[PDB]
Amino acid sequence: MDIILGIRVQDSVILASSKAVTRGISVLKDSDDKTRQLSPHTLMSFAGEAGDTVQFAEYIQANIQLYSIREDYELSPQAVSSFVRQELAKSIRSRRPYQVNVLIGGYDKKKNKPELYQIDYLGTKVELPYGAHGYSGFYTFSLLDHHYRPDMTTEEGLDLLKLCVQELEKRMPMDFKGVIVKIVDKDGIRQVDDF
Amino acid sequence: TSIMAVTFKDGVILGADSRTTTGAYIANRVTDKLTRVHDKIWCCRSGSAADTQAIADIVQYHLELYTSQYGTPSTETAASVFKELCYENKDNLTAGIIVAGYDDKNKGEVYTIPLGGSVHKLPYAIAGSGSTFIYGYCDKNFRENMSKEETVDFIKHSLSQAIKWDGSSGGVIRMVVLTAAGVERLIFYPDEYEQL
Amino acid sequence: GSRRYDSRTTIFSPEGRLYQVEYALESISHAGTAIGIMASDGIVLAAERKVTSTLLEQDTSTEKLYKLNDKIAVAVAGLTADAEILINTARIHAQNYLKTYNEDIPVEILVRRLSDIKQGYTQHGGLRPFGVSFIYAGYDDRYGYQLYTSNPSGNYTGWKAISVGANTSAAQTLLQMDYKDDMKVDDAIELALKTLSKTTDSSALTYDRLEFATIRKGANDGEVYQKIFKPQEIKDILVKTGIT
Amino acid sequence: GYDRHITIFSPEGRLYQVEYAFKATNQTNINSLAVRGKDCTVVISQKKVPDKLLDPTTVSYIFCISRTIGMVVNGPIPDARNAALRAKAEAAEFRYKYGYDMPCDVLAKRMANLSQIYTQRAYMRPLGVILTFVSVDEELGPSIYKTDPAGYYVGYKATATGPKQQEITTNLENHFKKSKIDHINEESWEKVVEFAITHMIDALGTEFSKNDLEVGVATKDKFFTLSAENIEERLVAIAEQ
Amino acid sequence: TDRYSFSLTTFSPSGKLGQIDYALTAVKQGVTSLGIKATNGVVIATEKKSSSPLAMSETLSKVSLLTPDIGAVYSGMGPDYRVLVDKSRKVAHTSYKRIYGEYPPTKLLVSEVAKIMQEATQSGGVRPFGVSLLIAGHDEFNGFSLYQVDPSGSYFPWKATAIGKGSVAAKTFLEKRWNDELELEDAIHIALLTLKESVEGEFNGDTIELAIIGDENPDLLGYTGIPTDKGPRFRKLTSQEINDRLEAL
Amino acid sequence: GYDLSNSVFSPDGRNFQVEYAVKAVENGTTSIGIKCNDGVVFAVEKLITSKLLVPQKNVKIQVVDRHIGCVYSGLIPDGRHLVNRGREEAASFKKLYKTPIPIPAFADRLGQYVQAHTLYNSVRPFGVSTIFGGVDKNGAHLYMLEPSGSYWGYKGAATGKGRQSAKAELEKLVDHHPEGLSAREAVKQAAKIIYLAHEDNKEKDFELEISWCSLSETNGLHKFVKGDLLQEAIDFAQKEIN
Amino acid sequence: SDPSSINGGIVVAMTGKDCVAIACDLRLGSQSLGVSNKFEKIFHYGHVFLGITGLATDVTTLNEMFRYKTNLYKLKEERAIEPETFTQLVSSSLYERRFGPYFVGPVVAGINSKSGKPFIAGFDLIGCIDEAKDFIVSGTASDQLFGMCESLYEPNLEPEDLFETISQALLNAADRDALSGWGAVVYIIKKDEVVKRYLKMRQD
Amino acid sequence: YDRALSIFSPDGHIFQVEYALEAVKRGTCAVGVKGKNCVVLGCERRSTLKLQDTRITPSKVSKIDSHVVLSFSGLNADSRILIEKARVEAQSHRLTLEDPVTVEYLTRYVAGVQQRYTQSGGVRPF
Amino acid sequence: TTIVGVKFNNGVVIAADTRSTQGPIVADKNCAKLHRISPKIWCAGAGTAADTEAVTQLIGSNIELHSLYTSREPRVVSALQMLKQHLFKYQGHIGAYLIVAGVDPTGSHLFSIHAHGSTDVGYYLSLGSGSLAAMAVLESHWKQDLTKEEAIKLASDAIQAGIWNDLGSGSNVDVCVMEIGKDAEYLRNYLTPNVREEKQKSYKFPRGTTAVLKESIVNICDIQEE
Repeated sequence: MDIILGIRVQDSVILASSKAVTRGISVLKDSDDKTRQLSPHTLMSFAGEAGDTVQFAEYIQANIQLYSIREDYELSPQAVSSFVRQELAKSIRSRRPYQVNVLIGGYDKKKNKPELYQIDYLGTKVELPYGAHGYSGFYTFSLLDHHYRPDMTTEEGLDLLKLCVQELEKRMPMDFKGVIVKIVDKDGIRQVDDF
Repeated sequence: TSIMAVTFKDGVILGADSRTTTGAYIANRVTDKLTRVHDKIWCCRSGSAADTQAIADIVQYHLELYTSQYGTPSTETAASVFKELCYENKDNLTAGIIVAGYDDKNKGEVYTIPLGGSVHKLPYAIAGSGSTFIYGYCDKNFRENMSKEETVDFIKHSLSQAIKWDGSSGGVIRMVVLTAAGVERLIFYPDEYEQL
Repeated sequence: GSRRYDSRTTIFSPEGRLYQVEYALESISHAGTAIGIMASDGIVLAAERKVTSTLLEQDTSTEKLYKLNDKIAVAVAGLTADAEILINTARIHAQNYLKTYNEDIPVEILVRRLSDIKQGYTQHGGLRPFGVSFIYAGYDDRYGYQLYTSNPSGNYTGWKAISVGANTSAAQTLLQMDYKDDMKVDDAIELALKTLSKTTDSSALTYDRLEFATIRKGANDGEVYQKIFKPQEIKDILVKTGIT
Repeated sequence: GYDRHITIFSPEGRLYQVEYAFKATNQTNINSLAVRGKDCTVVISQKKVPDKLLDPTTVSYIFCISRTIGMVVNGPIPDARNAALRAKAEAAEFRYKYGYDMPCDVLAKRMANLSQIYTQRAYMRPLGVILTFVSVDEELGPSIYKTDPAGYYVGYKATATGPKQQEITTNLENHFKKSKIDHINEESWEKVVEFAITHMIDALGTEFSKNDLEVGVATKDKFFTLSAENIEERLVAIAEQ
Repeated sequence: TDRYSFSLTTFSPSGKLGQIDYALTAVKQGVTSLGIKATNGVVIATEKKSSSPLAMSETLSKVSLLTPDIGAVYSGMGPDYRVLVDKSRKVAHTSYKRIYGEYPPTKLLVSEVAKIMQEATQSGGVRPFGVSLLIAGHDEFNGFSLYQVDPSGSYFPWKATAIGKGSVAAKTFLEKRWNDELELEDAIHIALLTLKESVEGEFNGDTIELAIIGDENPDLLGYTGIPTDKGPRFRKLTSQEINDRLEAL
Repeated sequence: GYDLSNSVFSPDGRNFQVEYAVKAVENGTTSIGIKCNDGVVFAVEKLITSKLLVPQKNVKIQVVDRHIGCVYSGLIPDGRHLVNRGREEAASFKKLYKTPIPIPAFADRLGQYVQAHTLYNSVRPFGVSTIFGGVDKNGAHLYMLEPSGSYWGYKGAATGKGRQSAKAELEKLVDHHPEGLSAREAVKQAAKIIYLAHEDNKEKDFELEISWCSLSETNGLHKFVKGDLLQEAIDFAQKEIN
Repeated sequence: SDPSSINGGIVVAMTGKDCVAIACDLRLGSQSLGVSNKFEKIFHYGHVFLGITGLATDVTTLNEMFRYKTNLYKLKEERAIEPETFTQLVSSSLYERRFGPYFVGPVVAGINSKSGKPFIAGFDLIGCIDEAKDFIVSGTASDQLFGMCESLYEPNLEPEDLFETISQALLNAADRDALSGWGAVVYIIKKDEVVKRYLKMRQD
Repeated sequence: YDRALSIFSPDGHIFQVEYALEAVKRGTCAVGVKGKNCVVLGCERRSTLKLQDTRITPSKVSKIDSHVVLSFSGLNADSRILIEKARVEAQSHRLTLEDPVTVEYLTRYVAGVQQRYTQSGGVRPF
Repeated sequence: TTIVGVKFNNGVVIAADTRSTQGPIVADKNCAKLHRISPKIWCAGAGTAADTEAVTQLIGSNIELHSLYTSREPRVVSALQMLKQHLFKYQGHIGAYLIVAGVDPTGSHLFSIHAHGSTDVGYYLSLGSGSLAAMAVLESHWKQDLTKEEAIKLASDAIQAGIWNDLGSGSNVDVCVMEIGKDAEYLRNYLTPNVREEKQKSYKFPRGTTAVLKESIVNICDIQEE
């Protein structure tokens, strides 16, 4: 319902997004995405309140794409989060705040090293080894410093990600109906059905 | 505060009190309420200090431009500038203004303007907060078209009664005698009025 | 009234050709020589002033060389007055790119933006375009050193060696014979001075009438140092290359 | 082409459109004479009315722009009115935003700047009037500032305007040469009127009447005009000099 | 309606912007002015003229103060300087005294006024100001500087220059009279002597307008007991003072 | 050249376009304004071009406020635009200063408006002269406003084709009464000099219109002269010219 | 509750003599959760250093804003900005948003490099230019700092001593503050060289 | 500004449209030939000139969309304005309607840019 | 702070203090809050520091332009008017409390302004937090028409009673005496009532008393050389 997760390892970024949607008092969808590819090896996952998420995600998909096809250079994850942060900061002052927290995980080609940014719904980016948003991410943080190393492969961070999700079933008062995992690798962007 | 203006036989005399409070603390006790917006047609401020002073400049601004194109205004005209500005800023600003002037044709005149932007001509007008208290004295002791000596002491006694019952009034009693003859300023110190 | 004194300034000719742009190219030929040479370790920008006098202070002047941003400077050839507007537009645009992406502007983006303004003025408003030609020296990570010329119509073309302003043909022909891709910034400094001595706009070429600037990756850690040489540092290099 | 039809520069560097403005202010054939007294400034001007069916009282050229600052106009009366309206508006505005009435100096400068703007614009025609501003300021004394249609102004000891103004200059020049000071040493403002009338008769050769004269006097802290009755007292007083 | 947006200044087929060339003619019809930069001040000087003997020249200024440390002087049209001096003071405040709290550098101010020129040669309904300005000043980061503002919309720094009808002759005067070290006192004596040949009338200190951007005057500061602030570096010379420098020729 | 627009100008002081525009007014209808003691009496020659016309149902006299007569000659649409403008100005004065606009004040505003169109080439100058006056608090006044933007006080004025005849007899009217004449008597004199100014228009036929604003009769309100009074004026003028 | 105290953190600045030093913590979180120890608060333009406390969005938006302006100065003038004109500039650009005001406290710290003169200044909200030449304190634990700062300090220090004082003031304020205690950086700022020294700090 | 730079002619034309077509004639040659399985746009480059680096020099074929290419003839200053507007439009279609633009849609869009300035005054056509 | 102004015959004195407050927290020991509208028109600021400083700077520009158009010294009343209008269009949102004092060729004046746009006249005006306290001292010992020698002492004594009976005022008394015929004398630190008493210890330590994790040079004192 609000769960987006990030584990940056030493060759990829691992993003997870909720499959559940709840509008109103009921679950409308048990199977969904809350994440949209921006660039070939830049993935932006998004969550927050209803309908800020839908509209401002595609708004950003557009801007980032307009640039990267036109000039045929795929922006650094560094450049991308900065653009998203500029619209996020702008909007708090303006008439409509856009209620959305984004993990922008991308694979830098200009550094051949993954990068994971956390942008809070205010517009402040901060790069991290791993990241979360919401109250659900509060649960998960305390596993992350424990088991993470600065030598983690994709395989290690997928096995770490199993413990964190299983923590979520017990401790969160609500479900999330599993997660879509997408692994933002140097070869492309792949979806796996692991939890 | 207490202000008043009263017509009489040979002109109109405007009367005021130069106490100006903020809260319990009297901010200044020598701030005049008698404002020249035309050289023979003066006006009287009451209510909030800021709001009236600010409007009085606007109204002065358009009677400088009026006198220079159309020649000298009448008392009616000065008041009508005020009226129509306090109507368009009445849910924004508050005023008590007594506008009174000497014209040759019509002698002394007193108009009063509440904060809704109504104008009303009267033989005598009273405003301020002490106006209420001295209301009973004013219509009882006023005479229609009395000499100058009776008008000076009437406004003196009326404003001595205001200051006795309204403690936001005091400082001194000032007066402007607008007459055929010209502008003769008065001030009466506290020891003079206390007795009378 | 208003239509009476207008002559329809910006329109096509029967050839298709824009009167004001054709006229504009004439006025850039009045203005002095400016040459750009792209080495494999930098870009050399070398310009000979269109004014010189013994009473003219030329020792604080930087009337052709202006930095748009930390990695992109221009040399000017045309109207100094007209150029001033585009120079401060460029500074605003480069800083705007830095503000929004937190990344330095590539050379391609900045040149394209200025070009759009020049086209726009003949397209609408009846405005005269800017009668200037710039040579952009710029570094970016992606394409490395990039060299660009812009013309007053509002179009940009890449080069390796190029000259604008006075004596464009003469400078170009000498460059074709001498230019090599194995040239360094050292070699390019010597070539630029020699070319300006054969395309001189009076009967003498001097340090005090020379503006000179490089952008060199010889600064430590792969960083780029823009150096605009003072006329007495030009003088040092004038004796080095044997012009004097 | 259009270097004489609008306000653009010519090869000569001289704006022909602007020159034409000065070639229309002397075609109304009104002369003025303005002198600085020791306590006043007096300006007298022609008021030739050749008709029975024009009311002479309403034919005027002295307009009170402030209560202390008069303005006398030489040149066409449509442009006079527009320049008077604008000047009055500004003088009022100065009181409003600076807390004191506009000086003669600055009121002159303000109309001067607007005149330049009217010759900057190529569709706006400048106001073709020579404006003399007379006052007594308290920081400049008796003062005359004279603005012109281009947007140039300067202060003056005395000044004249009109086609025959060269003759007026001769009289004034002798007066201030002998006195060796920039004003008339006369301490009664009425006698500065009498003097002014005398030099007007000398310069132009014309014998004046009360209905050919119109007199404006700025004394200290007030501006008034003489009525034709009062001007007749002055004309009788020439005989008593 | 209005449809003036077609630039009055436009290219000619022989190159050059025709309208500003026309405007430069007007500068060489105007009065003569000159400026010499000393190593211990700057002097700027111009001639006062009058169209009437009853005009006062003490009510006539052609050297004006923009900021306490930067003065300006023109040659060209009277009206066009009159409007542009006010705009020069105004942009000096909006762009550096409300942003950086102080008077602008001499370099900064010159550039901004050249933009005002530039945009008066851009778009219809506006023809250039037909003046050239010498803007001498002092800033604390580059010392003394002398600039010349062109009706083109460009500027040039100089070591000494002149503008006006007698500019060409005057600059040849300054060429032998300038040196690497100069005194402000001797700079004044050169400037008056040169302007002697460019004045056809009187040569008194009442008709010769002189102003220095010398060094600070703490009697023009207007306050005391702040030692941090320095008084006006500019100081217009009264007529009597100018007469003393005429005897010092 | 210097005649293409109105902000071209010439060394001759002429502005060309404006002078040209007066020619429309000079070929306009005869209209007069008599300054009387108590008021003003306007009268206008109204040409009868056909028998098909409805008599006294077409007016060139429009009231401004309730006390200012205004009657104009030249181009009727253009003059109706100028009067339309001055009905707003009167309303504005009444809104702001709570008084019916004084006649000298009304003249000032109109003069500004007419000035504006001779200062710009993107709008066309006016080519009408209006004659307007009335009774206000400073007395009765009479003004005629030229399309140039010039006005004056007048003891008599006229405009149109028959202005020559009118003005000549207005001189004699001021020589009949140098101490001024009644508004009531001026009805019969307004009739007389329209009839004499119809000898410039004696290839044509006419309807006599008279309107007044006078303190003595209409109490400072502008009204039309009609009925038996109008017919008396006609009979008066008829005997004089016979 | 208030925007400033949600994101907190502290900044101390202290003059030496022919040196200055500014220090901050690297902690920056939302509510009680510390997010990062990978964001420092101190930025620099030419030789002036800026520490900025308070609301995070307006930290990072004013980072870019300050940067933007001092780019315009550097290129225009062809000289660096002076610490005293960086101050007026900081003040002006805070007071443009008078309404919906910024929710920070910029601290200006540098050495005017044309007298060798040490310079510090403070700010809160919309403006207010705080002249000191001792120390400037900022952040939500401005009270912890102000106490520590007055007592330790002695007029005039060498850079070597200045490192001990300014650090010691940050050290005990930061771990008696909930919103500081992850990381710290201390920049010793000479006019011949800048040594940046990461501090070890106990976990809060 | 609204003073005509496009005005009807007594020939039933506008002069500037005729002039515009001669401006394209002087431009470089672009050929388009479509197979049964491809489109091919091959174009003449002016890369004959020496001392030119063609990496950083504009191409004569610019992709507007993932499956929509655009080639041009005439002025090179004018063409870039059309290419930028076309791209912005393409991403708008993805935003509000989803899917990339059709080729036909882009054809109509570029045509509508030319159309606007043909009819309006104060503007010349490209 | 608190602001006293004393109008007398020879000039006007204006006095205010240097203690900066931000809430019950004392932000600064010393920081002057006497501002200059003009060289000869000194004001001082009370209430919020940033709302006084920001508008003396802004009208400070306007009045300078006004001076350069008249080529004469600005009037006092000009400054008041510029402020009145500016405060009024926000509807008393700006919290400027200024006492505007000045000499000019018209003579000495003293006025005050309140945040809302109210302007008062006087021979002694007082404003700010310690208004109440400063006023008390004044009204016993004052007579109309005094010398500057008498007044500077009198002004000063009143700001003291703001220090010892109000906490919003404190530290050194700064004074500007604007005389007729002279430049204005900013006699900063006329009175220092109190300083900080010297402690018995230095808390200077050897190196290593601070714990260090690493160090590394970062320079911007050069833009990198070749």
